[PDB]
Amino acid sequence: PADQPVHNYMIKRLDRRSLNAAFSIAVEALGLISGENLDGTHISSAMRL
Amino acid sequence: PADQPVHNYMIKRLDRRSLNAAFSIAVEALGLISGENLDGTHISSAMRL
Repeated sequence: PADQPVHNYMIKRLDRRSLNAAFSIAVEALGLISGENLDGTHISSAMRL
Repeated sequence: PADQPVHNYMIKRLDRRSLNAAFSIAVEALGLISGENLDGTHISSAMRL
């Protein structure tokens, strides 16, 4: 006896991943970039840069 | 010689062969196909397609 055509159904699922990357800031840069330690001193501008 | 064996016409006879296939269809299909188990709702006119 012959064979009827066959049909197939299949589901598949994802996988979960991430990518981590740390990035730090010193205690003094937090002052300089913020804007508290800057004042009318040409040195402070250089350190800000 | 003037005899019988002058045959140079061996015979070739046909043989019959065939092919088959199976094409089953479900019971709920032809119901909608022939419009027998059908109603005016948008749903039954979608399953028919």
